[PDB]
Formats: sequence, structure tokens, C-alpha cells
Amino acid sequence: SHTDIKVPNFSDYRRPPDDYSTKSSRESDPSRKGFSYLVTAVTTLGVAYAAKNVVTQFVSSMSASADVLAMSKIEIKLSDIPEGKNMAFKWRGKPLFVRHRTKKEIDQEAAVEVSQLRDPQHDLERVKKPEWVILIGVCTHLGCVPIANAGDFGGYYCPCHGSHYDASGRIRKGPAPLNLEVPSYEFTSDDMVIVG
Amino acid sequence: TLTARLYSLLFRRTSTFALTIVVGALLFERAFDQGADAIYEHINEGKLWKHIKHKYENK
Amino acid sequence: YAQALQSVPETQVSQLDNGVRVASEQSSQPTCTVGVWIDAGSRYESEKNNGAGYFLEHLAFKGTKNRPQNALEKEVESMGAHLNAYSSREHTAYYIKALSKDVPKAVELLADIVQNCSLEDSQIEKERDVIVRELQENDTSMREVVFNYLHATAFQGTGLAQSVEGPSENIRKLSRADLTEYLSTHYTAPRMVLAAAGGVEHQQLLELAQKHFGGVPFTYDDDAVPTLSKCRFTGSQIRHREDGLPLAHVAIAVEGPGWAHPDLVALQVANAIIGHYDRTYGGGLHSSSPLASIAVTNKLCQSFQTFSICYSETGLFGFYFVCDRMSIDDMMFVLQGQWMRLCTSISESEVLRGKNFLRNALVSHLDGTTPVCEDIGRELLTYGRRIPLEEWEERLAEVDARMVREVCSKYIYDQCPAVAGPGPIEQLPDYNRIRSGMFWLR
Amino acid sequence: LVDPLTTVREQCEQLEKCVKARERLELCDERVSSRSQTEEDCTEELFDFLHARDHCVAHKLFNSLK
Amino acid sequence: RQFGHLTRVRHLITYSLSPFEQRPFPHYFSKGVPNVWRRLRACILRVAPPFLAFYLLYTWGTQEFEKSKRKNPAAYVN
Amino acid sequence: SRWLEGIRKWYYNAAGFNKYGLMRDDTIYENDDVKEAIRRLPENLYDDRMFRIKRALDLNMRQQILPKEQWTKYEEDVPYLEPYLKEVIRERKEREEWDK
Amino acid sequence: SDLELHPPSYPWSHRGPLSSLDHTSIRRGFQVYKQVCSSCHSMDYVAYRHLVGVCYTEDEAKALAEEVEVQDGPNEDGEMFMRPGKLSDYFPKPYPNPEAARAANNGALPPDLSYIVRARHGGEDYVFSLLTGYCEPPTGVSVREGLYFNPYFPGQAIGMAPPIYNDVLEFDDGTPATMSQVAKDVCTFLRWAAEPEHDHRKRMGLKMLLMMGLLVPLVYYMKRHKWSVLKSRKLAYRPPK
Amino acid sequence: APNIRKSHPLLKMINNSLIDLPAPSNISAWWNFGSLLAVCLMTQILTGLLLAMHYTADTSLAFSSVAHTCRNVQYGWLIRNLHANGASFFFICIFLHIGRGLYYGSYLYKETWNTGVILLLTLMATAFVGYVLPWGQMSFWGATVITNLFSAIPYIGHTLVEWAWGGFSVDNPTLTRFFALHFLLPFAIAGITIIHLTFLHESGSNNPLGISSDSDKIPFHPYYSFKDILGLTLMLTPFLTLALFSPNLLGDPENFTPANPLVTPPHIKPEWYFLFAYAILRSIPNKLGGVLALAASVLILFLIPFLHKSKQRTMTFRPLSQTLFWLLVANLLILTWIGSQPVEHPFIIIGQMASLSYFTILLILFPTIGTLENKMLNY
Amino acid sequence: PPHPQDLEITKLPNGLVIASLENYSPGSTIGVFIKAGSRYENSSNLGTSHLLRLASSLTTKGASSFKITRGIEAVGGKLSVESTRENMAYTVECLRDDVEILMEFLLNVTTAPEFRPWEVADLQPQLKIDKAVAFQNPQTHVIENLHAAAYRNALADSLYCPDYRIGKVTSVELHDFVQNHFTSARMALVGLGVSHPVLKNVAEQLLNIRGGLGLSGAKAKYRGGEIREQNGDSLVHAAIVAESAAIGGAEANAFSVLQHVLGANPHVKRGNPFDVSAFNASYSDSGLFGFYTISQAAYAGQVIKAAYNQVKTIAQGNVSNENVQAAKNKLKAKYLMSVESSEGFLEEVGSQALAAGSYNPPSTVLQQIDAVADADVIKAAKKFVSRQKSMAASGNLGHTPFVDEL
Ligand code: HEM
Ligand SMILES: CCCCCCCCO[C@@H]1O[C@H](CO)[C@@H](O)[C@H](O)[C@H]1O
Ligand code: FES
Repeated sequence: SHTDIKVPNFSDYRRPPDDYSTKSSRESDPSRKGFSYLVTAVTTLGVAYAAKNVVTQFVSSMSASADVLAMSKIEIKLSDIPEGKNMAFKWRGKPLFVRHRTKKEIDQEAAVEVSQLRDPQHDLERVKKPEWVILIGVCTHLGCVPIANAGDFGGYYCPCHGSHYDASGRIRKGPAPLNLEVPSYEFTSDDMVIVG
Repeated sequence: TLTARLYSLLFRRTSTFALTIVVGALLFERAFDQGADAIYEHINEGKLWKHIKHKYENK
Repeated sequence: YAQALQSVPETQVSQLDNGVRVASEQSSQPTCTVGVWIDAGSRYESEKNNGAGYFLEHLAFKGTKNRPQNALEKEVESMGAHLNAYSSREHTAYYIKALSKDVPKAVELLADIVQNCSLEDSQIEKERDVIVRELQENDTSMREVVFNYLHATAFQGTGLAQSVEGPSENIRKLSRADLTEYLSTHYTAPRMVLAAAGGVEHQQLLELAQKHFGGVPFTYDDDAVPTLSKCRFTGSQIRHREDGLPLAHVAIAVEGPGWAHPDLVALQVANAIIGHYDRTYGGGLHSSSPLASIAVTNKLCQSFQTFSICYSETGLFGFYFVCDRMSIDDMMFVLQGQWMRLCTSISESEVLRGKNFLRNALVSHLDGTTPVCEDIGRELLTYGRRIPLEEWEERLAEVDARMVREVCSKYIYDQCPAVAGPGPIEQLPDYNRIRSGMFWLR
Repeated sequence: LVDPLTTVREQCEQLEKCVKARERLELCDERVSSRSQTEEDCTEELFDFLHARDHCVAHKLFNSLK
Repeated sequence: RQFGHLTRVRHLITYSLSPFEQRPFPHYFSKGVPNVWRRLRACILRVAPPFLAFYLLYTWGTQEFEKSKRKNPAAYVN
Repeated sequence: SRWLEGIRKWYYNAAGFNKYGLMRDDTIYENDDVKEAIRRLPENLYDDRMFRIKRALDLNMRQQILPKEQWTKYEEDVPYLEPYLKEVIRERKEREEWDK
Repeated sequence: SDLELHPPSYPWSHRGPLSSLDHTSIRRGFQVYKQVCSSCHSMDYVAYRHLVGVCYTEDEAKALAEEVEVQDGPNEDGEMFMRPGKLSDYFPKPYPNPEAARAANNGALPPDLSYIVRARHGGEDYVFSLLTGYCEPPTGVSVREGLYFNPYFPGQAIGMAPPIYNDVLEFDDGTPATMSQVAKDVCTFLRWAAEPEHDHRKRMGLKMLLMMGLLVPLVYYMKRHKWSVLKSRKLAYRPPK
Repeated sequence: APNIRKSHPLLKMINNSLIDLPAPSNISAWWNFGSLLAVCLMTQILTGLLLAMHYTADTSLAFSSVAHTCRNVQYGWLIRNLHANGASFFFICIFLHIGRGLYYGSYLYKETWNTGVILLLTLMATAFVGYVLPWGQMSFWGATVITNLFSAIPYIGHTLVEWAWGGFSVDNPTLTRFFALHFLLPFAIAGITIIHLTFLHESGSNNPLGISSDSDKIPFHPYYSFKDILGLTLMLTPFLTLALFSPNLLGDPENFTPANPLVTPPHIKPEWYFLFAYAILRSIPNKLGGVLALAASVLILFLIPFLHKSKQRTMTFRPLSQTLFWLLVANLLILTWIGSQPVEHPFIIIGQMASLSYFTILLILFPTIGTLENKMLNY
Repeated sequence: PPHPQDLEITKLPNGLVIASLENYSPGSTIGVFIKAGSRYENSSNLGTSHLLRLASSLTTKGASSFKITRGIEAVGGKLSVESTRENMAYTVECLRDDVEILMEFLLNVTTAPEFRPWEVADLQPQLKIDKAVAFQNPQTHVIENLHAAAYRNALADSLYCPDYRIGKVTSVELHDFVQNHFTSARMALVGLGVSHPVLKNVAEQLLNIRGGLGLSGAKAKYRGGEIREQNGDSLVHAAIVAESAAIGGAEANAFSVLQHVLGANPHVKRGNPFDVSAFNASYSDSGLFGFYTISQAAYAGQVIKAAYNQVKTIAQGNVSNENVQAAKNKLKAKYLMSVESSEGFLEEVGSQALAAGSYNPPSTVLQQIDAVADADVIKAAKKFVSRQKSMAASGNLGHTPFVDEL
């Protein structure tokens, strides 16, 4: 018939010693689940660890390149740069500006309405000798090389998206966000100058 | 009762479960790392630069 | 309304120095029903004793010593009364419906059966071959075999996994003695209940019972009622496959709390929510019961029903569906999903309906003499006293959504379920699948 | 200053095996340089010697080096 | 080939238990390790042979080569 | 000198498919002819063969086998499919022959 | 004759899967390389930069780089010109090109000891045996002019004369500069030279083992757990009558 | 459909290939190689692609570029190591996979099997190129022979060559195009790997008993997803132990010497996973014959399916062919050893012997022992 | 205070009988009894009855299919339709205040059906199954046919739509069927657990039709039909009848009594594994009387003969005035008992309030059953043996006799 079928004995055969009738399965196993999920929890855990690192590694596997240089110092004969002109030098992976400013330029650069600047800084706090201005030839917007002796502010201009810079290297008009970078530098004599 | 308290709180709700995996991973890390390093460095005393760093930085 | 509830007559009870509790609810109704509801069942049978209570049921009527077959039936037939009965796993009952103008006559008759069955060794040997047949019918009621199996595995190893009818071996070999053994052992006053409903007057009933149930207890034992062995639930499965059958049945459940436990109310409201469906209804727009709705839209089942079958100290909260060989899965999936929804994100809107629907069955549960009697009998036997629809009203009128979740999750969430499935069940996925179906990827 | 190598090689050139080889060699050497026209070489013999020698030179030499 | 359309199967009953109700561990020692052996011993005599054999051919062959490398004491006794 | 009979019982126990509790015919790979044969198989024998195979799968999947007692014996192995199979083949060869 | 002598095995302080490199011993090796080998052997893939933090100090290595003048970029008139070696330069080639070296070495070509240890079977064991291992050719065997016998080298006649003998230099750490000793220190250098990772790589292997160890078992329990439902399972054939 | 795991043109694919996919209940480890294989294809593509970010296809820079990648790119050494050794765990796995298949008649599933043979071939080809990439002695001389290997084809030969690689001798042109093939082929592998599984899924996976498994069959997921993630970690520990403890264990040191177009080193040994073939090539003293023999050594796989005579699929109940099987596996193992040896009498012969036992154990013994066992059953 | 509150009846000017009865039960159940049915069908439109029976939940002019089902359910209601060859009862049940709510839907369902061409063309396939399940009980098959052989016209029509017409019932045929029968004069707004003033104050909206009897079925012509369904079910079903007894029809109570007089007789008059009873259907202008016998196949002929002889000799004076005494008592029970369950009781107060307009108290209803005895019965049985007989059968029948063989 069917009244004749019976579920076999899974006794010691399998069942964990908290499951052998006359006493609730409940209350017992709902502790057993704990263990069986603990293994699991932990595995996800260990795996997590493993994963976190394989990614970390395989992520720095490009970020930079353990091939980084340094050259912080460069000597420049200030007489190479006569009044009115800006010379561009090869330096540390990006251009470097060194300019001889005229009476007029230095004057206009101080005459700048500082409270109205995108990046507020007075010409005199950005340079040491007012007839000498030094800048990093990289536009702050998206990285193009600003063109010296171009633009509406007698400083520079970036042909990529139209940022206008002054003789102080400050951003005035256009999209650039902050003023041109001023490197670390000092004059070792009358016609000598060192950047970095 | 660890297991039971662990299940009842941590493992039961799929929510909680994960959340502890994260917090658990954190602890497992800090802990596993320090240790492995220890074990490691120990098994190599005085051979590491960390260990010699001193003949130009004492020990 | 609430008044309609309060204005309903109280249920009278009164125990004998015997053990027999006599309860009854009165009404105008000429007719009525009366009976004895024993605390006997297959759960009380042994390995060799399994079947008794049933084989017995089949002779309880075929006459007593006092009045042989011809006489009992004749005396009953002749008075236009109906004497019918049944035997479950933990509850046996014998009842008659007469014109109350016979409370006394019926009572005596009842008494004469729970006490003096002929048990004619000849009448037996005949009922033997009858049950053995009747049992062969029971077999092709897939709707049934599916539940026995459920118990068969959900309570594997304990008394509850034994079916009421009993193995075909026991039926073929029970002895005139065994039936008596069963009788004399379990049909004792402290466990039986004389209940009745109709135009009967309690007192007359007392005195009548008090008069034909002249039982007498000497020892302390006589006066005490034995508590059964506890039944171990076991999240497991039993698959009796046959792709020969028209379609497949599936039933899955969790261990339930047991009569006593107050949550069975909250829990009752839950099952009220997903409800039950059948292809004859009239509502692909059905009430919430998405299972139903989804059942309808996606033609998932021929039928499905929810249930909280409960016992003294355990029980089975689950569901059952019938379906084409082909939609078994989506059905389980879609349904098991509803269990989660139920204890994970049930709304007030639902319980609101849930409750009322219940209160509607709560009521029609007592629709007539017999049914009412059926509750008093059960009530006392399992709850202790009677539970007034005014009580049930309160109990379940205080269930809020939050409470349903609380409970359903308490009894459903991440529990290892019991599955049963006969038929062309190849499409039903392994246990693990339907197991991880118990926790929602909340 | 004395190279623990030569020191340990001394000891090692006396372990049973070596002597066995050294001899086997000494014979080959004085056996070839003894004739005016022969193709034989004493590389083999020499190797067996060396091999056995340095083998222990190696199982101890690094103990005395810093 | 999906589920529900694989074969005509009839009259097979199976009984299984929640992984939480039994023990994955299982019965090592009782039935566990015994079967393991029941298998080493069952094929050790079908597998090893060819491998063992090669081993020899290996050893033989190399040795032979290594031997064929040394001088024949008598290649020039004169 | 040396009975093929003697040999067959050798191979039969050597093969060892009887340890899983299945007959010879339970193992024949199911190519076109076998499929058509098994398809003619009376429902008795079919359902048996099914169970037989499923039992085996379950054993194999457990790594265990049948207790020594239950292994079928060489002389008791029943070629329940061989006959049907042959007819199938000659039925076919006949067609093939004709289509020339 | 294809008859050769294979080098024995020395118990290098760094041999073991978990054992690092004797950094101090490498410092010396650097020295023996820098003061004696680096005049015939280029080591193109290494640079002062590496020494920093492994066996040397930044300022120490900086200064150590200064000692070399290197030919650098075009002027403003465009003309190679010399200048102090930066920390970034690689170790100095002793020759402009191979033929230049071959000329300066009786015709032979001294290899670049960058990947030498792993360009030769036996690595240090070999290189070590080679350096500390010259001698008189046994009888019948005559090594030609310009060569020198060394049984360890394939062919027995190398083009390199014994480059290392007692006192050839003075380990400033106050270590007995015996040939054997100084030969060891070179090799241990040569190894790190071939694979700076070495230490990192092993510490890594360690952690790896522990995880496999902790994870495979855990996922093993899990696999079992799930499968039980089947292993445990029980079939049964119950046809009608 | 409510499912969503069955109603999504894309999502269904996953839930139709890794979940719900019916798989025989009885499946041994010997079925793990495959998912591993796929993983190798991933590992490789990932690391390799990562490694190609720093390679520089060009004679004057190739070699050094690799070195720079290890010595300078953070973990570049780890990356290369994993890439280098993955090649191996890849062949190991593929080899085991082919084995399994051969000894369960998995080959009866023809298309799945034939595409397979294409994968082996491609894998082999993609692995030849690439090794040519770091441009060390081995890289170069490998390139010169394997390419020159096509010279044997008459007429269209010497031509195909002086086209195969750059112009008229392994040189820059032939390097830059190799980097290209190597970058391109792994994808073609993944491609064919899709087709492969496709023909597979048409017919269920096989199973060790060699008898229908429709009687059982579990949902891929709960089960095999786990079984595989396990096989993953097991065959992951060895390979990571190599890449971390003995990296050049399986890799010839000779290849640490930049290429010299004027000196092929004495003792040129092809990378292990190619030895057996190699062995066969040299031991049939003819440019052509040798080549044909080579051809056949691998190309033979296509005929395996037509050499099946057993009335049974797998050969679990074929004690006879069963040992014949291991004779072969070892026969192979020997050809490998023999392949790592110089050409002297102690060997050579052993060579052409094994290199023959191979072909017969396949074209002749097997089918024979085959029908034989049948008759020992009355078939 | 006692719950006695006489069931008031108030026939509105239309003819819409309204019978209530507050019984204070918590759950009340209202219901619209109608003199509709499958008896008013023609060669065509057949089954429209059945399809109408299922269109219960289709949209109305006051509420949509949706709202109606979810509205009734929102309260824990029940809306269902019970129907006979000559009467349709649309009941609905709930409780407390919700009765008021539950009504709107009931109202609309019976008076504002706007049977939408899609909703129906889209529902008809349901007949197929509704019928498929019904026919799972061989009893229904036999009886369906019985009536087919017992009659030749209305009432002999099927209760379950014939197959060939499953997809052909038009949206039209439905309205036309409602309009011609669902009229005030042949309807009744019966109900329980309700105050009568309340239940009346609703029949005011329910006023939206008048046409007394819209189509009045044709009288029922009798015939001694005989149809056999060879199908092999291991066990035969048989039913034998002879026209007789109309509802209200005096001669009726006789058979009800003969119905019980018979039984202990036919059953106890046939020995072996079987089942046999006294059949009795009382219709408006006719009825049927006899006996169905589920019997094992081969023992088919035996059982029907035996059970027939019993109805025979029970006519030839084989009835003790005692038999009649007992049987008169069983009816008293089966009547009274089968009135406990509020649905089977709302059936009494309704069935009457429609057929008559009155309400015979359980007193005289007995005084009427009591009223007759020995007097008839024996005679009632005679009428069976003499009148023409129409038999119906389902099963192997290879061993089942025909009427021409008695
Ligand atoms: C190129 C990489 C390859 C990958 C990623 C791969 C993967 C797979 C996968 C995922 C399976 C699943 C079952 C199993 O693992 O056994 C499979 C099966 C199979 N493959 Fe491949 N395979 C590749 C190459 C090959 C090769 C070279 C052969 C040819 C000998 C081959 C022959 C087969 C066969 C016979 C099966 C089906 C039989 C069975 O599953 O029992 N595969 N392949
Ligand atoms: C699958 C198992 C994976 C194991 C996790 C790999 C651990 C790699 O961990 C590595 O350890 C180094 C030594 O401390 C650190 O310098 C690295 O930054 C760190 O990523
Ligand atoms: S790039 Fe300088 S303006 Fe944008």
C-alpha cells in the first residue's frame, strides 16, 4: 500500500548527536546552523582577504612605475634671457619657464586686481626678483603647454581650451582652475639662477 | 553560547551576515598580517635590512 | 455584532468524580448532536499496536454485548439518528445527532459503545478484509498519501510518522485481544469528553452521563492522564515518484508550535493571507493571495492550500499544491517566495483582510449542532476549556502586520523544511535548492 | 689568515671515499704521463675524486664562513 | 536538455535529510577510510604495473647511458 | 583446452559491473539500436532496469558499492534486452539491404 | 667527450622556502662585485637605486653612485659629455660593446652577471664551485694558451683566470677575506641580483600556504555539507503488486 | 514568467548554464578539469593582458622590456610568474581533461570532442608564440624550428615560412607579428570554448558509469558550483606554490640568455608540455616523415571516436582496455623523459619504440582489445 | 434576549417576495432566489444557464470584475451561486456591518450584469473544466442522462452545458436569458442575521425589472427514455424512475415517506458488495421516483432486479404501519437536521418564499408529513410499478439489463 512505507533510520548513520528523538530538533540545530554558517562566513572571510590583496597588487601593477626620477636642480644663466622675453627649458618631465620682465610688465602685474583673481595671489608673493618670473609650463586645466607671448594678458595662452595667463603665470580668463605652478628656486648671484 | 548567539545575531539575517564578513575581514587582515610578518621575520633574524639597517643606524 | 458574539450562550462544563468532563452549549434547535471525544489515536499505538484505534473504529458501531448488531443499528436507524465518527493521530471521536428529545437515549448508546463493544471475533475477521480493501482505496487518493508521507518523514522515527489506518501487516494480524487491549487502555473517562449542542439542558445531560457512565476510579493512576513521548521533527524529504500519474502533489512544512501556544493565532492569520486556490474559483483578480493570483496568471497549479495542522506539543505549518508535471517548479518557487514575503515584508493592508477572512471561518466553524459539538469536544480535550468566538475574536483581532512577520519569521525563516512529493515530480529541484528557498536574499 | 676551504678540504681529502678515488687517480696520472703515445685522459678519475671531495667540502665549509 | 523532460521513471522512493540535520563530516573510520583502501586495493594492481615498468626502463636506460660514458679499462691496456 | 565458458565467468567478475548490481544489458551504451530496443521493452523490465541504473548511479556517486551478497551472479544475469536488440538490428539491416 | 662534473650542493643561508637572503652577506657581495668583477662583467639590470633599503643607505648608495662619471645627453651644442652618476643610473658597463670586451679578454666574452645565477643550471652552487675551483688539468689533457683549467666549466678550459684569491679586497665589516668567504658573498649577491623579489616573494609564499591551508579546508567542509543530501540519501523500488 | 532567472535573454544564459543545468549526480574529480581549464584561460588572459601593458615587441627591446616589467613594475614579477606558470597549469589541466575524456568515451560526443581537439591545437599554438616573446635564446631557436617546421610542406612550404615569420629568417618582423597572434589567439580560444560547451550542453555531460543519467541528475549549482570552487582551490595551491617558491622550476634557464642568431645552444630542450611530440619528431630521421609523425602525434585525436569498438561507453568495466589505457599514459610519460634526453643509444631506440607503441596502442591495440572484450560478454 | 423574532415576509408591488429573519448569528447571509434554470432553454442557447452561473464574477454596471472579487474578499466575504434545472440562488455571506457592504456587489451581480463580449468569449472555456470536475462523480453523469430519458423537452435539458455548445453561447443569449427570467415577480430577496426593515430598504434599488414571468418554460412532457453509456468502470451506475410527485403536490409526502419506508428494504434486500437507494426528485410541474444502484459490474443485473422487486412487493402490501411509523420519523429528522447549517436553512425560508410566498412552520410541515401514512405509501409504490419507466446507466453494462426486461 502506502501506509507501509517508512522513512529509514538515519540515526548515528549521519545525524549530529543532537538529533535522536524524544527531544526537539529545534532549539538544538538552530545552533548547528550557526556552525555550518560559521565555516561559510569564515570562508567568504578568508577569500575576501585573498581577493582584496590580489586586486591591490594587480592594481598598483600600473599605477606609477617604480621608475621615478629626480633632477630638482638646474642652473640657468639669467643673461640668456634678455628683457621682454621668456625662455623655455627642458626639466623634470614637463616644461619650465624663466622670464625676464620689463619695467612695464612687473608694473602691470602688481597693478592686478588681486581680490578679483580666480586664484588670489599677488605677483610679489609668487616670485623673488620682480624682473625674474619662473613657472611650470603646464596649464592647470588639462595639461597643455601655455604659449608665451600670446593671449589677452601679456602672459600666456593655452591653445587647447583658451586659458589666458598674466606675466605672473596667474590664470585670469578661460577655464584653467588655479594659477601656474611656481617651482622652488633661488638666485646664487647676479646672472645665476637655480630652480629646485 | 557563541555558535547560537553568533547565528541568532550574525549569520541569520543575510544583511548582518555580510556586514560581519566585512568587519571580520578587517580584523582577520590586521591580525593575519602582523603575525605572518612576525613568524617570517623571526625565522630570519639578523638577515633582513630591517635588522641590519642599524650598522648605519645601530644594533 | 461584537454584541452578536457576547449574546452567544456560554459553554457549560462539569467533571465527574469519574474523570469524564461533560460540556455542552444550548440553543433553541429541536435537533442536536452529542458525543464522546477520546484522547486516543495512532500516536498512542505501538509498532505492533499500530492500527487498533482504526480497526476498532470499524467495530465501535457493529454492536455491543448489551445490544447486538441488528439491535443497535435497528434501535438507532429506527429513531432517525445518525451515529458517525472518526480516528485521527491524537484525537478520536464518536457522535450521534438526534432530536435532543433523546439526550438520554443517545448518551446511553454512546456509553454502551465506548464501554461494551461486542468485538465479535467473527465480525472482526470480516472488518479485517474490509479495511484491508478500504485501505487500498485510500491509496489512490494522492491528495492523502502525500500528507501521510509528509508526516512519515517530517516526524520520521516518532509516533507521529505512523499513519492512522496502520500497516497492512497489522490489519491482517491484529487479535481480538489487541482491540480490547487498545480499548481498555485508552478509552478512560479522564480522557473522554461528553459534549453536545442543541436544545439540550446541561443538567439533564449531566445526570444522564452521570447515570450511564458509572465509571469508578480506585488507584491514583486511574485518575491520571499520561503525557506522550515528544516527537522529533526532521527537516527532510520523501519523494515517491511515478511519471505514470496525471500530475504531482507537493507538500512542505516546518514544525509548528502546538495547540497550547498562543501564536497559533498570529500564525493562523498568516495562512489566511496566502490562502488557497482551485481552478474553479472566479478571480484571476483574487484577493492578495498572489500565489493564487500568480497561480492564475502563470497557470501554476490545479490547486494549492495552506495549513497549520497542529498537535498537543508539536505540529506542521506548511502548504500543499497539485500541479502538472510541468509547472511544479515555478509553483514551488512562486509559493515559497510568498512564505518569505510573509515573514519579511507583510503589510497591514493584508493582515486586515487576513483577519476578517479568518473571523469568517472562525464563525462558520460552528455552523450547526455537530460542528459546535466538534469544537467543545476538541477545545476541552486540547485547549483545556472552551474558547468563545468572543475570545478568538480578541486574540486574533489584535494581530498586526508586524506581529505576523515576527511569528512567521520565527517559525519559517531559515528552518530546514519537510517536503513530500508523489507523482511526475522530475521537475522539482533537489532539497538544497528548496532549502535555500527558506531564507530571502534580503 | 687561512681559508677554511683549504683547511676543510684537507680533512675531506682523507674521508674513506676520497682516498679511494685519489688513489684511483694517482694511478691514472702516473699511468698516462708514463707513456709517450696514448689517448687516455684522467678527467674521469679526477672527477670522481673531486665530486666526492667537494661533496663534503660543501656539507661543512659554509659553517666556518660568515 | 532541461528538467522535466528526461525520462519515464516509476516507483522510486528516495529519502534525504537537510544538510543541517545530518553530518557532512561523515563516518570516517567506520565506512570512511575503509572504502578508500577498498579502492587503492582494487586498482593498485591495474595502474601501478605500467608505471612501475616505465620506472625500470627509466633507470635501466639512464644507467646504461651513464655507464656508456666511462672509459673501458682495456680500451688501451697498451 | 581452456573453456570460453571459463573465460566468460572470469571477465564477467573482472568487469565488475555486477558489483553495482546491474546486469550486462544495463551497461550497453545507448546507441540508436539500443534506444529502439529499450523502447520496445515491456513496462515490467523497463522500470526494473531504471531502478537498477539509478541505484548504480547513486552508488557510484557515493564511491561505495553493493555488499558482496547483492552482486548479481554470472549465471543469474538476465539478458533482458539482447533479444529485442537483435531483432532491431536485423530489422534494420533488412531495410538497409532493401534501400539498394 | 661529453663528460662533465656537476657542482655539489651548499647549504645557502637563503635556500629554504621560507628563509630570506642574508642581506649583510649581500652587502659584501656587492663589494666583491663592485671592486673586482665590475671590470669585466656588466650588470645592466641593476642600479644603485636598488641597493637602497636592501643592503645600503640612500645617502650611502647616492655617494656610491657618485663614484662613477657617466656619459650623458647632448649639450646646447649637442655633444655627449661626462657627469657624476646619479642614484638612478644602472651599474657601469666595463666595455662599450661586446667586441670591445672580447678584445680586452683574450677573445672571450665575459657574460653579464645580471641573470647569471639563473642562466646556468646550479646557480650559486655552480658559480661558487666555479670561482673556488680552478686547478691543474689532469694528464693527457692540455688547456690551450689564454685559457685556464676548471673542471666545473663545460669544456674544462675557461677564458676567465681565477679572479678571486685571499685578500683581493677588504670587507669593511671586518670579515676574514678568504677566497672561499669572498666567493660565497659574491654568489649570494648574484642571487639577489637575479631576483630582488626573492625575499618579498617568499614572505608571500608563506602567507599563501596558510590561506590555502585555511581556505581549502573551509570550502571542503562546505562542499561536503551541501553534498551530504545526496551521499546520505536512500533510494527504494516499490512497484505495485 | 515570474522567475526572471528564466525570463531574461541574458540572465537566463547564466541560469541555464551554471544553475539549473542538469548534471549527472555521479561525477568524479575527472570532470573538474574543464572548469579549471576555463579558469586558466581567464587567469592567462588577465595576467597576460596585464603583462602586455609593459612588453615592447621589438628585438632591441623585447628581452629587456620583460626584465623591466619584473624588476620595475610593482608585482610585475608576480604577474609574469603567474603568467609563465599558468601556461603549465593550463597544459597540465588540458592534458588531464583529454585523458578523462578518452577514458569514458566522452569522445562519443564528437562535436564537443572535435572542437576540443581544436582547443588543444590552438592552446599549443598560442603557447608557442609568446614564449617567443621574451626573446631569449630559447624563444628564438624555438621560433626558428617550429616555423621551419612548415618547410616540410612541398611547394607552398619554404614560401609559407618566409611569410610565416617576417621575411627571410626569424627577425623583428617575425617578432612583432608574433606578439600580435599571441595577443589575438587567447580570445579565439575563449571563442571556440563557447562553441565547445554548446555542443556539450546539447547532450548532457557524460558521467563515469557510461550509462544514461536521466534517472538522476542534480541542479548544477548547489552542487557542482561548489565542487568546482573546490577543485579550483586544490589545483590552485600547487601552481601558486611554484610561482611563489620555485618559479623557474618548470622553466628552462637557458632562456635567460638574450637571443643570439648565431649560436643555438647545445642542449636545446623544448618546454616540457611539448616534449612528447618533440620526442616523436626526432626518431623518424626524415625532415618530412618526422614532421608527419609529429603531425599525427596530435592530429590523431580526431580518429579516437572512430576507434571505439566497445559496446560500453566508459571503460570502467573493461579491465583489459583499462590497463591498455595506463600503458598509454605511461607510454606518453616515457616519450616525455626520452624527449628531455640527448640523442644517444641508451635512448633513441627507447624513443622510436615508445614512439610507435603510442600509435599502435591507439590505431590498433585499443579497437582490437575492444571488440575482444565484447566477445567475452557474448556480443 | 431569546432570539425569537418571527421571520417577516413582505411581497412588494412587483412580486419581489422579501423574507428575512434575525437569528442574531454573528455572520448573516443574504441571497437572491430566482425561478431561472436550464429548463427554460431551447434547442439553441442551451447551457446559457450554466455559463450564466459562472459569469457570477463578471463586471456589472456598478462594479468591475476586479472590485467585485477584491471587494468581497477585502471583508472576508463569500459570493457564490447554487443552481438547479429550475431555480438559481445567488447567496453571499459575511457578518456585522460588512453585510451592508457585501450587498452592493450582490445587487449588481443579479441586476446590472453587462456581460462584456470579451469577458465572456474569454470565460466560456471554463465550462469545459467546471464540467470536467463535476463529471468526476459517475453519479452526475447518470443523472444528467436520466433526465434526458425521463423527459422530452424543458427540464430534460442538461444542467451542465453540452459540449458542442461550449464556445458558442453569445454575449447576447445571456442578457436575453436574464431579462426573460431575472424579473421581480420570480425573484426573492431572502436572508439571515438581518433586520427585515434593513433587508427591505434594499429591494428598493433591486427594483429595476418587472415583466412577471418573462419566458415561462413549456410544460414537462414525460417519456420512458432509456440511455446506456458503455464505458467500463469496473462498476455500474443505474437509476430507475417513473414520473411522479410535484412540489406542493399533495401526492408528494407519500413518496418522501415511501422514500424512507424504502431503503432498509432495497439495501437489506440485496446481498454482496454494493450500494442501492430510493431516488426522489420533486419538481415544479412534475417529478421522478425510483432508485440508483452502484453495484459491481457482473452483479449489475442481480442488484437492480432485486432492488426492483423490493419496490414491487412493497406495493403489494409489504409495509407494516410500523415501517411507516419509523420512516415518518426519519423525515422529521432529515428535515429538521438539514436546517441546522445556516446555508441549508436559508434554503428553506427561500425556496418557499419563492414558490408560495408563505412559510409552513416546522409544526404543520410535520402535521402534514404526520398527516398521511399507511393510507398512501403502499399505493404510492403501486404507481411506481404501473407507470412508465425510464432508466439510465454508466459502466460495463455488459451484464446490466434493459427496462424491457424489467
Ligand atoms: C581549451 C580549453 C578547454 C576548456 C576550457 C574545456 C572545457 C570543457 C568543459 C567546461 C567541459 C565540462 C565537463 C568536464 O569538465 O569534463 C568540457 C567537456 C569536454 N571537453 Fe573540453 N575543454 C577544453 C578543451 C578540450 C580538449 C582538448 C578536449 C579534447 C580532447 C576536450 C574534450 C571535451 C569532452 C569530450 C568533453 C565532454 C565529455 C564529458 O563532459 O564527459 N575539451 N570541456
Ligand atoms: C588565495 C590566497 C591568496 C593569499 C593572499 C596573498 C597575500 C599577498 O600579500 C602581500 O604580502 C606582502 C608581504 O607582506 C606585502 O608587501 C604586499 O603588499 C601584500 O599584498
Ligand atoms: S588645456 Fe589649457 S586652456 Fe584647457
